[PDB]
Amino acid sequence: NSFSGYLKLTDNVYIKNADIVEEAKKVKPTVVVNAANVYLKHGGGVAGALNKATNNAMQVESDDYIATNGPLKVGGSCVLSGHNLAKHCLHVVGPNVNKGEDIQLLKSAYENFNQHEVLLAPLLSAGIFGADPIHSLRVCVDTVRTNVYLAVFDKNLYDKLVSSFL
Repeated sequence: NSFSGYLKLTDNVYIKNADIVEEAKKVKPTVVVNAANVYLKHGGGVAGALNKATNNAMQVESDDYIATNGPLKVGGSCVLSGHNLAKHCLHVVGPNVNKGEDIQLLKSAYENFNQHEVLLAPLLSAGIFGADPIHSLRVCVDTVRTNVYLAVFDKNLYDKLVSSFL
């Protein structure tokens, strides 16, 4: 495939210092993962960046989804269009530690990845969701069995994740 420049961490987990939006635009993967909230309100972080890259089409689609189906659960997911970024977008809700949500739900969140053969993804519950990115990477490695290409925007965090990996 057309994923280039990744470091192999395990048989099935790869990592790169990259902007997920730029990666998606270049590769046009089958599935890109969004770091969603339960309301699919794509205001900030990865979600805000992905939505902006779709010219707000992702938000319009998401609002229709919520109006029909109601909010997601923490740990849950839905598959919507990938618009100009991918064939599909897997919107996955990791726990937000800043809201007091149970970090154990991070494992449930990553289990959604196992329904897809190849994914381009961020680290769940990192960034504005408040969890430790080292822990998120560990849960990813221990949970996901399909092929996952992780994009980490911050170079200092990328270097720390690689150099502390075990």
